[PDB]
Amino acid sequence: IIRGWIFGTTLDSKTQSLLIVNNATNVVIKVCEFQFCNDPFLDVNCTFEYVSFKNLREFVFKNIDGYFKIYSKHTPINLVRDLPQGFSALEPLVDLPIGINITRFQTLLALH
Amino acid sequence: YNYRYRLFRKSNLKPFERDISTEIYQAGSKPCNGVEGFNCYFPLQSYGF
Ligand SMILES: *[C@@H]1O[C@H](CO)[C@@H](O[C@@H]2O[C@H](CO)[C@@H](O)[C@H](O)[C@H]2NC(C)=O)[C@H](O)[C@H]1NC(C)=O
Ligand SMILES: *[C@@H]1O[C@H](CO)[C@@H](O)[C@H](O)[C@H]1NC(C)=O
Ligand SMILES: *[C@@H]1O[C@H](CO)[C@@H](O)[C@H](O)[C@H]1NC(C)=O
Repeated sequence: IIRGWIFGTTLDSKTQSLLIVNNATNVVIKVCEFQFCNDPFLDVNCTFEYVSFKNLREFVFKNIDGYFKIYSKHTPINLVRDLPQGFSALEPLVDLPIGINITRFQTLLALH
Repeated sequence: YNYRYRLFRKSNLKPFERDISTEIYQAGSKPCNGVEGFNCYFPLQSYGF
């Protein structure tokens, strides 16, 4: 159900906003001056673009010196109720030279 | 007269940050709210080559 993220400052076409849209491991990434809808969902100056419970996915996102860094992990799990105890280490996926300020974010869901 | 820079910014640049924004800024106290004038000199100045 969970299929992307919005990152940026004003999130309202007055400036660039990092948009990630994903279907597990194929991805579109863009940073353009997007005008979103008021309730963001995926229906079941454009200066950068890039393209690539049973389960748990983990990520770390950090934005340093004009580069955006992503780390991840995938694993199956047994604790339906909550975030599981035990030890695991994420590994880097990508490092993007996007040159953008970020102070807000939001998750994107696939809806009917 | 085309080649361009922002004469002001309300926050200094982070290393390798970029900023396209066409805000007029407070060049003074008054919130000009889309007016250009005193308190609001629009920043995207250009060289005269
Ligand atoms: C990154 O974007 C934020 C806005 O989301 C900027 O923060 C504002 O900065 C001004 C001063 O220039 C303050 O008066 C506001 O109160 C700040 N707002 C927030 C939400 O913190 C921030 O300055 C930008 N960073 C850079 C380096 O330009
Ligand atoms: C992922 O979604 C995009 C449309 O948003 C599509 O172009 C792409 O082919 C899809 N890939 C997969 C693996 O479904
Ligand atoms: C890019 O900026 C110009 C003004 O410099 C503006 O006219 C144009 O519509 C912007 N492009 C997008 C995709 O918003």
